[PDB]
Amino acid sequence: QSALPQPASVSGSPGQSITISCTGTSSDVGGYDLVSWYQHHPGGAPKLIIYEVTNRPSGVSDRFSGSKSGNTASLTISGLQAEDEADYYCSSYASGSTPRIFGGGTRLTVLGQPKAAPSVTLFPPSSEELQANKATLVCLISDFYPGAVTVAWKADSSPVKAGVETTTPSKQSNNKYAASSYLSLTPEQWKSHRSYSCQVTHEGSTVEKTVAPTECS
Amino acid sequence: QSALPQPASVSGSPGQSITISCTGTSSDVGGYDLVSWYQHHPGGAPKLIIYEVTNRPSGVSDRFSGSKSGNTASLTISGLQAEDEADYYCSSYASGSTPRIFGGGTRLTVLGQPKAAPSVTLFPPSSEELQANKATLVCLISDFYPGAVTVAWKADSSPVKAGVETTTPSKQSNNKYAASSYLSLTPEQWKSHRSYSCQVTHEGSTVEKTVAPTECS
Repeated sequence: QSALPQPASVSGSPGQSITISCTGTSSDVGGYDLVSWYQHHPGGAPKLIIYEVTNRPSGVSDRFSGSKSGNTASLTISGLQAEDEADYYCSSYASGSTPRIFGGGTRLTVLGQPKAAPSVTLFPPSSEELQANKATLVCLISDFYPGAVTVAWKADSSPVKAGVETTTPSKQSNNKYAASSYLSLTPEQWKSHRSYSCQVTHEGSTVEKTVAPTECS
Repeated sequence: QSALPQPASVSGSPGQSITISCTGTSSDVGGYDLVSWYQHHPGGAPKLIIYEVTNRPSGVSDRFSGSKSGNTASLTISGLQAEDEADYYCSSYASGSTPRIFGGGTRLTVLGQPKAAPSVTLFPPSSEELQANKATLVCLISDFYPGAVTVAWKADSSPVKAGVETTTPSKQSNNKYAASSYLSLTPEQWKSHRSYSCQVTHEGSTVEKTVAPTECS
């Protein structure tokens, strides 16, 4: 059931041609010609737009097309239109105990303004919280576009996932996106390291902020 | 192509069973033995749980069950658990250009979950932030249920409404909610006053936390 990786976000400006990849193995995408693509709007019926790797149902724009190469499959959309914004999913027959596996889905955005890198602000544990036998880190992520980032926390140099909660991006006044994440942990774990960091990747570019336990008065 | 009506949503209490119908026709559900069901959390990869009407991938709990009655298909979930909350979709092979069609999905909610009190963690402005002439107090609200709550700020005991931004609650890893409220203010503002507070009211009960101009960090 392990999701075939798909980029969370893909963007382009009107008239541009875009590509969405679906990565699999030789036990599915790569070993069979049974890949399907679906167009979907949150809280709506998925719509099959490509079956058996390259076949398109009558009624589906010819601007959409499916391809496969090696263990990766792709859905290419040329002449991007505002209406084309949706979530696209891929799926493939699989030889395992699960007949068909799906991709994590890709949210397609049609650029309505230039790409904007995220602003990150990291807040360390407040003494009051520590002096309550509790520790928590907060990482604020605002003003980015398209609305999708990947967040990873680091205990000095090692990534930490347990104890991490990250919200999905929501559109803000200015049309850009905001999101937040926090790392829960013990005061001991906090003082235990040289630092903790919040890494936010956006469109292949990473922004990292750091904090460190500092003994005061 | 043709759709498959499913109830928009359904609910039940722990230990109860539920049924989700997939009203089709002799051209789809009743025309073949190829009905599938999927579990899905918004933003993630759909998981196949029933296929060929009654078959089930091993690894999927036997509490989930698929059946057919003429042109309508059903998903029956025995002894509901909190963990079963998700969106469920059906699909079926179909005559016509489109090989498979899907229902609009049903959102399953599990009632009776235990009420939980939110833990409020109040953060003083970020050093990097204050250093950039900006100041933001962060009131992190986590681990509460149901996901409804109201916030209120105070400056040296007086209500403050300007510069307040409060996000809408979202579920976390556990089946509990998390939300935040932000208070914007200038650094001079942060120093001038002495005690800013964040009052969170969850289900009648009201918890509050406070902060003030630190000294070292």
